[PDB]
Amino acid sequence: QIEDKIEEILSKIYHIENEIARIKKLIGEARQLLSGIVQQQNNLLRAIEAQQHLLQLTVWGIKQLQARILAVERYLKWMEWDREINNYTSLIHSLIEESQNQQEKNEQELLELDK
Amino acid sequence: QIEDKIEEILSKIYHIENEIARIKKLIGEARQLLSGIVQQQNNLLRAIEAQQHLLQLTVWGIKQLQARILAVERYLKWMEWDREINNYTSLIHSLIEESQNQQEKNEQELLELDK
Amino acid sequence: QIEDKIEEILSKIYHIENEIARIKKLIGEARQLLSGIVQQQNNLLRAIEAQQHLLQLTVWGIKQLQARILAVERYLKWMEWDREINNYTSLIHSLIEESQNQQEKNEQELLELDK
Repeated sequence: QIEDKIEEILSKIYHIENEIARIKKLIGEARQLLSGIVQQQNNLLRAIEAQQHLLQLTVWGIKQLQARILAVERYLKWMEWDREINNYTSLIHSLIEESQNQQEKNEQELLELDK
Repeated sequence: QIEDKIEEILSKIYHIENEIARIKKLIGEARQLLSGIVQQQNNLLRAIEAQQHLLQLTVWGIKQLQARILAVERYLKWMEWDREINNYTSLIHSLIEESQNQQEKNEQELLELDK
Repeated sequence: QIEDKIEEILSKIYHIENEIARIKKLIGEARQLLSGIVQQQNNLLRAIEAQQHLLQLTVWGIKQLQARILAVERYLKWMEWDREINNYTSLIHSLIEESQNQQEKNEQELLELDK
Protein backbone atom coordinates (compact mmCIF):
# COMPACT_ATOMS: atom_id res chain seq x y z
CA GLN A 1 0.00 0.00 0.00
CA ILE A 2 2.90 2.45 0.35
CA GLU A 3 3.22 1.66 -3.36
CA ASP A 4 -0.51 2.34 -4.02
CA LYS A 5 -0.61 5.49 -1.89
CA ILE A 6 2.12 7.11 -4.02
CA GLU A 7 0.00 6.32 -7.07
CA GLU A 8 -3.04 8.05 -5.52
CA ILE A 9 -1.06 11.04 -4.26
CA LEU A 10 0.42 11.54 -7.74
CA SER A 11 -3.03 11.35 -9.35
CA LYS A 12 -4.52 13.96 -7.02
CA ILE A 13 -1.53 16.26 -7.44
CA TYR A 14 -1.97 16.12 -11.23
CA HIS A 15 -5.73 16.80 -11.34
CA ILE A 16 -5.41 19.64 -8.85
CA GLU A 17 -2.30 20.89 -10.67
CA ASN A 18 -4.78 21.24 -13.53
CA GLU A 19 -7.19 23.32 -11.43
CA ILE A 20 -4.49 25.92 -10.85
CA ALA A 21 -3.72 26.34 -14.58
CA ARG A 22 -7.52 26.59 -15.20
CA ILE A 23 -7.93 29.26 -12.54
CA LYS A 24 -4.95 31.23 -13.91
CA LYS A 25 -6.44 31.25 -17.41
CA LEU A 26 -9.79 32.57 -16.22
CA ILE A 27 -7.93 35.11 -14.06
CA GLY A 28 -6.07 36.21 -17.21
CA GLU A 29 -9.39 36.86 -19.05
CA ALA A 30 -10.99 38.70 -16.13
CA ARG A 31 -8.01 41.09 -16.07
CA GLN A 32 -9.06 42.25 -19.57
CA LEU A 33 -12.73 42.78 -18.76
CA LEU A 34 -11.59 44.71 -15.68
CA SER A 35 -9.48 47.17 -17.65
CA GLY A 36 -12.43 47.50 -20.04
CA ILE A 37 -14.68 48.45 -17.11
CA VAL A 38 -12.14 50.99 -15.87
CA GLN A 39 -11.70 52.60 -19.30
CA GLN A 40 -15.48 52.66 -19.76
CA GLN A 41 -15.73 54.68 -16.57
CA ASN A 42 -13.18 57.23 -17.70
CA ASN A 43 -15.33 57.60 -20.82
CA LEU A 44 -18.60 57.87 -18.92
CA LEU A 45 -17.00 60.59 -16.74
CA ARG A 46 -15.72 62.63 -19.68
CA ALA A 47 -19.18 62.62 -21.22
CA ILE A 48 -20.62 63.79 -17.90
CA GLU A 49 -18.02 66.59 -17.75
CA ALA A 50 -18.83 67.76 -21.29
CA GLN A 51 -22.55 67.62 -20.57
CA GLN A 52 -21.96 69.91 -17.64
CA HIS A 53 -20.24 72.50 -19.89
CA LEU A 54 -23.20 72.17 -22.17
CA LEU A 55 -25.59 72.76 -19.20
CA GLN A 56 -23.57 75.81 -18.13
CA LEU A 57 -23.87 77.21 -21.67
CA THR A 58 -27.63 76.82 -21.63
CA VAL A 59 -28.09 78.46 -18.19
CA TRP A 60 -26.12 81.41 -19.49
CA GLY A 61 -28.26 81.37 -22.66
CA ILE A 62 -31.39 81.46 -20.52
CA LYS A 63 -30.06 84.31 -18.30
CA GLN A 64 -29.42 86.45 -21.38
CA LEU A 65 -32.96 85.91 -22.66
CA GLN A 66 -34.19 86.97 -19.23
CA ALA A 67 -32.39 90.31 -19.54
CA ARG A 68 -33.53 90.95 -23.12
CA ILE A 69 -37.18 90.13 -22.36
CA LEU A 70 -37.12 92.11 -19.09
CA ALA A 71 -35.92 95.23 -20.93
CA VAL A 72 -38.46 94.82 -23.75
CA GLU A 73 -41.23 94.65 -21.12
CA ARG A 74 -40.00 97.89 -19.46
CA TYR A 75 -39.88 99.76 -22.76
CA LEU A 76 -43.51 98.67 -23.20
CA LYS A 77 -44.64 99.50 -19.54
CA TRP A 78 -36.87 84.66 -10.06
CA MET A 79 -34.15 84.58 -7.30
CA GLU A 80 -35.16 80.94 -6.06
CA TRP A 81 -34.36 79.53 -9.50
CA ASP A 82 -31.00 81.26 -9.26
CA ARG A 83 -30.36 79.64 -5.89
CA GLU A 84 -31.30 76.09 -6.86
CA ILE A 85 -29.23 76.47 -10.00
CA ASN A 86 -26.20 77.66 -8.01
CA ASN A 87 -26.58 74.81 -5.46
CA TYR A 88 -26.95 71.95 -7.91
CA THR A 89 -24.10 73.47 -9.89
CA SER A 90 -21.85 73.33 -6.79
CA LEU A 91 -22.77 69.68 -6.09
CA ILE A 92 -22.11 68.45 -9.66
CA HIS A 93 -18.70 70.06 -9.40
CA SER A 94 -17.92 68.19 -6.21
CA LEU A 95 -19.15 64.85 -7.55
CA ILE A 96 -16.99 65.47 -10.67
CA GLU A 97 -13.89 66.39 -8.65
CA GLU A 98 -14.36 63.21 -6.52
CA SER A 99 -15.06 61.11 -9.62
CA GLN A 100 -11.79 62.43 -11.10
CA ASN A 101 -9.89 61.39 -7.96
CA GLN A 102 -11.56 57.96 -7.84
CA GLN A 103 -10.61 57.52 -11.50
CA GLU A 104 -6.92 58.16 -10.89
CA LYS A 105 -6.74 55.63 -8.02
CA ASN A 106 -8.58 52.90 -9.91
CA GLU A 107 -6.26 53.46 -12.86
CA GLN A 108 -3.19 53.35 -10.57
CA GLU A 109 -4.28 50.16 -8.81
CA LEU A 110 -5.11 48.57 -12.17
CA LEU A 111 -1.63 49.56 -13.28
CA GLU A 112 -0.07 48.02 -10.10
CA LEU A 113 -1.86 44.75 -10.87
CA ASP A 114 0.20 44.03 -14.07
CA LYS A 115 3.23 43.03 -11.78
CA GLN B 1 12.49 4.88 -6.68
CA ILE B 2 9.80 4.95 -3.98
CA GLU B 3 12.43 7.10 -2.26
CA ASP B 4 12.88 9.36 -5.35
CA LYS B 5 9.14 9.63 -6.05
CA ILE B 6 8.52 11.10 -2.58
CA GLU B 7 11.21 13.67 -3.35
CA GLU B 8 9.47 14.65 -6.61
CA ILE B 9 5.99 14.70 -5.07
CA LEU B 10 7.24 17.00 -2.29
CA SER B 11 8.88 19.34 -4.81
CA LYS B 12 5.71 19.67 -6.90
CA ILE B 13 3.55 20.18 -3.82
CA TYR B 14 5.83 23.05 -2.72
CA HIS B 15 5.98 24.91 -6.05
CA ILE B 16 2.23 24.59 -6.53
CA GLU B 17 1.68 25.48 -2.86
CA ASN B 18 3.39 28.70 -3.95
CA GLU B 19 0.94 29.24 -6.84
CA ILE B 20 -1.96 29.30 -4.40
CA ALA B 21 -0.38 31.99 -2.17
CA ARG B 22 0.41 33.98 -5.37
CA ILE B 23 -3.17 33.71 -6.60
CA LYS B 24 -4.53 34.74 -3.17
CA LYS B 25 -2.37 37.87 -3.12
CA LEU B 26 -3.53 38.99 -6.56
CA ILE B 27 -7.11 38.17 -5.52
CA GLY B 28 -6.59 40.42 -2.49
CA GLU B 29 -5.55 43.36 -4.73
CA ALA B 30 -8.38 42.87 -7.21
CA ARG B 31 -10.88 43.09 -4.33
CA GLN B 32 -9.72 46.70 -3.80
CA LEU B 33 -9.97 47.77 -7.42
CA LEU B 34 -13.45 46.19 -7.47
CA SER B 35 -14.73 48.26 -4.55
CA GLY B 36 -13.18 51.29 -6.27
CA ILE B 37 -15.18 50.52 -9.41
CA VAL B 38 -18.37 50.12 -7.40
CA GLN B 39 -17.88 53.39 -5.49
CA GLN B 40 -17.03 55.17 -8.76
CA GLN B 41 -20.39 54.07 -10.10
CA ASN B 42 -22.29 55.41 -7.12
CA ASN B 43 -20.51 58.71 -7.81
CA LEU B 44 -21.22 58.68 -11.53
CA LEU B 45 -24.91 58.04 -10.73
CA ARG B 46 -25.18 60.88 -8.22
CA ALA B 47 -23.73 63.29 -10.77
CA ILE B 48 -26.27 62.06 -13.32
CA GLU B 49 -29.08 62.58 -10.78
CA ALA B 50 -27.95 66.15 -10.01
CA GLN B 51 -27.60 66.91 -13.71
CA GLN B 52 -31.18 65.85 -14.16
CA HIS B 53 -32.36 68.35 -11.49
CA LEU B 54 -30.32 70.93 -13.31
CA LEU B 55 -32.04 69.97 -16.63
CA GLN B 56 -35.46 70.18 -14.97
CA LEU B 57 -34.60 73.68 -13.72
CA THR B 58 -33.67 74.82 -17.20
CA VAL B 59 -36.82 73.41 -18.87
CA TRP B 60 -38.85 75.32 -16.32
CA GLY B 61 -36.71 78.41 -17.01
CA ILE B 62 -37.43 78.05 -20.71
CA LYS B 63 -41.20 77.56 -20.16
CA GLN B 64 -41.37 80.81 -18.18
CA LEU B 65 -39.62 82.74 -20.94
CA GLN B 66 -42.17 81.29 -23.35
CA ALA B 67 -45.02 82.76 -21.32
CA ARG B 68 -43.39 86.17 -20.88
CA ILE B 69 -42.51 86.49 -24.58
CA LEU B 70 -45.93 85.21 -25.67
CA ALA B 71 -47.68 87.90 -23.60
CA VAL B 72 -45.36 90.67 -24.81
CA GLU B 73 -46.19 89.67 -28.42
CA ARG B 74 -49.96 89.85 -27.70
CA TYR B 75 -49.70 93.29 -26.12
CA LEU B 76 -47.95 94.34 -29.35
CA LYS B 77 -50.45 92.54 -31.78
CA TRP B 78 -44.86 74.25 -29.65
CA MET B 79 -46.78 71.17 -28.28
CA GLU B 80 -44.32 68.55 -29.98
CA TRP B 81 -41.41 69.97 -27.98
CA ASP B 82 -43.53 69.55 -24.87
CA ARG B 83 -44.17 65.92 -25.77
CA GLU B 84 -40.57 64.95 -26.52
CA ILE B 85 -39.51 66.70 -23.34
CA ASN B 86 -42.10 64.79 -21.28
CA ASN B 87 -41.11 61.44 -22.87
CA TYR B 88 -37.36 61.75 -22.45
CA THR B 89 -37.99 63.01 -18.93
CA SER B 90 -39.97 59.82 -18.14
CA LEU B 91 -37.21 57.56 -19.55
CA ILE B 92 -34.36 59.23 -17.60
CA HIS B 93 -36.40 58.70 -14.47
CA SER B 94 -36.76 55.01 -15.18
CA LEU B 95 -33.08 54.53 -16.03
CA ILE B 96 -32.24 56.38 -12.76
CA GLU B 97 -34.63 54.27 -10.67
CA GLU B 98 -33.13 51.07 -12.20
CA SER B 99 -29.59 52.40 -11.77
CA GLN B 100 -30.40 53.03 -8.08
CA ASN B 101 -31.61 49.43 -7.69
CA GLN B 102 -28.59 48.00 -9.53
CA GLN B 103 -26.38 50.08 -7.23
CA GLU B 104 -27.86 48.63 -4.06
CA LYS B 105 -27.41 45.02 -5.24
CA ASN B 106 -23.83 45.52 -6.38
CA GLU B 107 -23.05 47.15 -3.04
CA GLN B 108 -24.75 44.27 -1.16
CA GLU B 109 -22.92 41.56 -3.11
CA LEU B 110 -19.63 43.42 -2.65
CA LEU B 111 -20.43 43.51 1.05
CA GLU B 112 -21.18 39.73 1.08
CA LEU B 113 -17.78 39.08 -0.50
CA ASP B 114 -15.79 40.26 2.60
CA LYS B 115 -16.75 36.89 4.38
CA GLN C 1 10.04 7.94 7.78
CA ILE C 2 8.96 7.00 4.25
CA GLU C 3 5.81 5.99 6.13
CA ASP C 4 5.59 9.38 7.96
CA LYS C 5 6.38 11.43 4.85
CA ILE C 6 3.38 9.96 3.01
CA GLU C 7 1.25 11.00 5.97
CA GLU C 8 2.53 14.58 5.76
CA ILE C 9 2.24 14.77 1.98
CA LEU C 10 -1.38 13.58 2.19
CA SER C 11 -2.18 16.16 4.88
CA LYS C 12 -0.77 19.05 2.85
CA ILE C 13 -2.51 17.89 -0.32
CA TYR C 14 -5.85 17.87 1.55
CA HIS C 15 -5.56 21.32 3.16
CA ILE C 16 -4.39 22.88 -0.09
CA GLU C 17 -7.05 20.91 -1.99
CA ASN C 18 -9.37 22.91 0.26
CA GLU C 19 -7.80 26.24 -0.78
CA ILE C 20 -8.70 25.56 -4.40
CA ALA C 21 -12.40 24.88 -3.64
CA ARG C 22 -12.40 28.07 -1.48
CA ILE C 23 -10.89 30.14 -4.28
CA LYS C 24 -13.38 28.72 -6.81
CA LYS C 25 -16.33 29.67 -4.61
CA LEU C 26 -15.17 33.26 -4.21
CA ILE C 27 -14.45 33.36 -7.95
CA GLY C 28 -18.05 32.22 -8.52
CA GLU C 29 -19.40 35.16 -6.43
CA ALA C 30 -17.15 37.74 -8.07
CA ARG C 31 -18.49 36.68 -11.48
CA GLN C 32 -21.93 37.93 -10.36
CA LEU C 33 -20.76 41.29 -9.05
CA LEU C 34 -18.86 41.71 -12.33
CA SER C 35 -21.93 41.23 -14.50
CA GLY C 36 -23.72 43.64 -12.16
CA ILE C 37 -21.03 46.25 -12.79
CA VAL C 38 -21.26 45.72 -16.55
CA GLN C 39 -25.07 46.01 -16.60
CA GLN C 40 -24.87 49.11 -14.37
CA GLN C 41 -22.66 50.71 -16.99
CA ASN C 42 -25.07 50.00 -19.82
CA ASN C 43 -27.69 51.72 -17.65
CA LEU C 44 -25.49 54.69 -16.82
CA LEU C 45 -24.78 55.11 -20.55
CA ARG C 46 -28.44 54.99 -21.58
CA ALA C 47 -29.25 57.70 -19.05
CA ILE C 48 -26.41 59.81 -20.45
CA GLU C 49 -27.75 59.29 -23.99
CA ALA C 50 -31.29 60.34 -22.98
CA GLN C 51 -29.93 63.35 -21.12
CA GLN C 52 -28.21 64.41 -24.30
CA HIS C 53 -31.52 64.31 -26.24
CA LEU C 54 -32.97 66.36 -23.45
CA LEU C 55 -30.07 68.89 -23.76
CA GLN C 56 -30.57 69.06 -27.54
CA LEU C 57 -34.26 69.82 -26.98
CA THR C 58 -33.44 72.67 -24.64
CA VAL C 59 -30.83 74.26 -26.96
CA TRP C 60 -33.45 74.24 -29.69
CA GLY C 61 -35.96 75.71 -27.21
CA ILE C 62 -33.51 78.49 -26.42
CA LYS C 63 -32.76 79.20 -30.12
CA GLN C 64 -36.48 79.66 -30.81
CA LEU C 65 -36.84 82.14 -27.96
CA GLN C 66 -33.89 84.02 -29.43
CA ALA C 67 -35.72 84.43 -32.74
CA ARG C 68 -39.03 85.45 -31.15
CA ILE C 69 -37.41 88.02 -28.85
CA LEU C 70 -35.17 89.36 -31.63
CA ALA C 71 -38.21 90.02 -33.85
CA VAL C 72 -40.20 91.63 -31.02
CA GLU C 73 -37.26 94.01 -30.42
CA ARG C 74 -37.15 94.98 -34.14
CA TYR C 75 -40.88 95.70 -34.25
CA LEU C 76 -40.26 98.01 -31.28
CA LYS C 77 -37.03 99.69 -32.73
CA TRP C 78 -24.20 85.61 -29.93
CA MET C 79 -22.12 83.56 -32.47
CA GLU C 80 -19.47 82.41 -29.75
CA TRP C 81 -22.22 80.68 -27.78
CA ASP C 82 -23.22 78.94 -30.99
CA ARG C 83 -19.65 77.76 -31.50
CA GLU C 84 -19.06 76.43 -28.00
CA ILE C 85 -22.42 74.70 -28.16
CA ASN C 86 -21.56 73.06 -31.50
CA ASN C 87 -18.12 71.95 -30.22
CA TYR C 88 -19.23 70.43 -26.94
CA THR C 89 -22.09 68.80 -28.83
CA SER C 90 -19.59 67.13 -31.20
CA LEU C 91 -17.44 65.85 -28.30
CA ILE C 92 -20.36 64.33 -26.34
CA HIS C 93 -21.30 62.48 -29.50
CA SER C 94 -17.83 61.03 -29.83
CA LEU C 95 -17.60 60.02 -26.17
CA ILE C 96 -21.05 58.37 -26.57
CA GLU C 97 -20.08 56.51 -29.76
CA GLU C 98 -16.87 55.26 -28.02
CA SER C 99 -18.80 54.38 -24.86
CA GLN C 100 -21.21 52.34 -27.03
CA ASN C 101 -18.28 50.44 -28.57
CA GLN C 102 -16.61 49.86 -25.19
CA GLN C 103 -19.95 48.55 -23.92
CA GLU C 104 -20.27 45.94 -26.67
CA LYS C 105 -16.74 44.58 -26.06
CA ASN C 106 -17.13 44.37 -22.30
CA GLU C 107 -20.43 42.57 -22.80
CA GLN C 108 -18.83 40.18 -25.32
CA GLU C 109 -15.85 39.38 -23.09
CA LEU C 110 -18.19 38.89 -20.12
CA LEU C 111 -20.16 36.52 -22.32
CA GLU C 112 -16.96 34.62 -23.33
CA LEU C 113 -16.14 34.15 -19.64
CA ASP C 114 -19.15 31.81 -18.96
CA LYS C 115 -17.21 28.94 -20.81
